[PDB]
Amino acid sequence: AYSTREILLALCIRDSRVHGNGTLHPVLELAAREPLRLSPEDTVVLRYHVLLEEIIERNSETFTETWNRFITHTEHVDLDFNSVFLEIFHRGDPSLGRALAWMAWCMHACRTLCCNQSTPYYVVDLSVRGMLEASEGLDGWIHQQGGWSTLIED
Amino acid sequence: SESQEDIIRNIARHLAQVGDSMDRSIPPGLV
Repeated sequence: AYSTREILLALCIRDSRVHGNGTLHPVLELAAREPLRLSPEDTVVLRYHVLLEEIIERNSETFTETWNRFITHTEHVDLDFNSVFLEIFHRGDPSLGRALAWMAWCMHACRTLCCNQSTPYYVVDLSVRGMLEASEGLDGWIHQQGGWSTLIED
Repeated sequence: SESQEDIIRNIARHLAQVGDSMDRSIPPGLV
């Protein structure tokens, strides 16, 4: 009965361990404590980590341009994350392909924030919070569809 | 244009395209 907040955080923790190993960002550590009962190594997480990475690679030029443009113009990153989400999943009807695209875009966002010795903490913090609280809008429509684990296991 | 809300909206629809492109394949396969 995992929620989107949990599987997303786990993916970012899983993705951070795969890229350069190193210490997990304090913000992500704290988010795992403030909750995350799903291990980053869990099979469902390993499945989604591969899938979402393939999405990023297939849309690499778009995920960088949109993100690079997003982060350099926002003044309330925690609020603009929910703005983008509401446009996709509230101003329109949810889709399985729209959900995967959103999840992949958020995992790519953390990747550019996780292991950088120059990214400010307040930037990483508001971004981790913006994602997890904005992604709660998918729990409803996805429990209707059978849940994350069932969606991928076929 | 060139507004902070127009640039966020323009990013949201870029992602909706990516999503819709992916979602085109799921319906026809199921039924």
